[PDB]
Amino acid sequence: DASTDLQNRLSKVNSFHASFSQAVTSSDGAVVQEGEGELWVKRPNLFNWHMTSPDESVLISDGETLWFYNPFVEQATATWLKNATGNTPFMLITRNNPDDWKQYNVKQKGDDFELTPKSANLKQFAISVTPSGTIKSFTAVEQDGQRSAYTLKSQQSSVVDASKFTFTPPKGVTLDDQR
Amino acid sequence: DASTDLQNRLSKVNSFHASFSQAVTSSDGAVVQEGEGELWVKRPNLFNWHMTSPDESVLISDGETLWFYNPFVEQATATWLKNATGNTPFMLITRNNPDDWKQYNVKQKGDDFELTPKSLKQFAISVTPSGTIKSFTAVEQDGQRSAYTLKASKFTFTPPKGVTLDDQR
Amino acid sequence: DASTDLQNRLSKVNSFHASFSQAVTSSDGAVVQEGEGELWVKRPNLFNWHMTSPDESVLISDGETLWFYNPFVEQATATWLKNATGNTPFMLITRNNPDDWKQYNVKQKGDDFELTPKSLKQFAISVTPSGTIKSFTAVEQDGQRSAYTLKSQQSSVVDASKFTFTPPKGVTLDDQR
Repeated sequence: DASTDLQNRLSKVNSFHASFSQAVTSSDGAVVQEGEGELWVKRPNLFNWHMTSPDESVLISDGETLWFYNPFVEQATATWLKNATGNTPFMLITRNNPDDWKQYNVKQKGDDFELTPKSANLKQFAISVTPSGTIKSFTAVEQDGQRSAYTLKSQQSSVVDASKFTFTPPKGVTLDDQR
Repeated sequence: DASTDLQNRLSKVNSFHASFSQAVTSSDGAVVQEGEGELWVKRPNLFNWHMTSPDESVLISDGETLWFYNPFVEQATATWLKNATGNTPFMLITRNNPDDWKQYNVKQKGDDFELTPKSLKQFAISVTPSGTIKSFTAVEQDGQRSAYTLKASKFTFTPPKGVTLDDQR
Repeated sequence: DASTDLQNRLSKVNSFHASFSQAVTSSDGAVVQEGEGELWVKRPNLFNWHMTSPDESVLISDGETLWFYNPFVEQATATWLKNATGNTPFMLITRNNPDDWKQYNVKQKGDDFELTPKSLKQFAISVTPSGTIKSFTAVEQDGQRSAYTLKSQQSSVVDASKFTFTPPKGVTLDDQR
């Protein structure tokens, strides 16, 4: 019931945009880092995730290649998307693949879902999503108790020009091409 | 006996306040973060731990409920204190529970105590003979180190409006 | 093959200095921290690693003792270097010890080497044929990545004073020696 319901809710909106706030907190309650950004998702296999502060970070899927880019160390990494897995709440959300969801035991409390893996450094993921499909927040907890929490705002369902899901490494950027 | 000595020292001061500095350093020596805050402890079961810089976070036990709060993402988590464990040096210190201490092999060097789990890598706590806590450190298996140095309505919490509470109770 | 080539390149420059930028990135692409500093190495067994931003941090080997120092919390830690291990890409580089390298399966693609432990997820090191180290990265099992990029590497021999450390006044020393 819980897993099927979560999947049904995520299936309702396949092209959306939203801003986010992030807080990484150790088990003792100390903040490791806080940041902000925005994200765009177009199922299937397309996304643009951009952390804008306090440091910039770029993660984009053009449908074939998954790109990671850090402007500060002037490095990018390229991999084939087909090799990627649902290893972060955001990746699970972009894929919404039944084969991924079956690897977790899912519990539901209203709009709040908790996912605990069936085998083994994660402890559990949490995703809050309304009945109509609005993603409100998501969290990843590690075995050491560290928590990575995201809250989403201004969530709008729209289809943006495909140009958002493309990336070419900027001039002067060293590409670690694992493809 | 090092465990007994540590417990004896901790049991000397059951109600206290201190300000703290914190530094989180990875095994390669890179600083992950540095911060400051203050804390109040009143055994049994009450505390207020507050990081004030550079990012605010609150951890409070009202004696029944353990609350975590992060104003930046406006989230709070409530759990029953009965279910908490001494999984951080601060928690071990607030509880000072023999049942927690017996889960560690404790070595002593003057005021410096090192604790290794029988079943993280290790915790360290420095406390004077009179029970003044000077510092405590937690080390993970990957070598990351979290080091702290130390220098009634307080034990209550009411989630502010617009805060989303994950009530695990 | 690859491990022998990596070692051969590292053996060409035993005394050098470099400036570095660092970026710690979680598996979701979120930057945990960014920083910069400089480092000096003189094999065997001597080094001075200094982070200037976001906050000061100092890691020095005077050839016998390994020192960690954080001025903000006013703490230092001393241990015997003989007990140190090649537990980070930086330490592996300072040691360039065949006995360390053997604990890893090494793959090569031009100047890019990738090391996977036989018994941490992976380490990666880039070094030119002439011995110029360009970058190194560590990846944990949780997918968090610590990436260092090296700039202005100079093969030089600085004064021996760079490889010494005395705890400043008022710093508490955790002497594990």
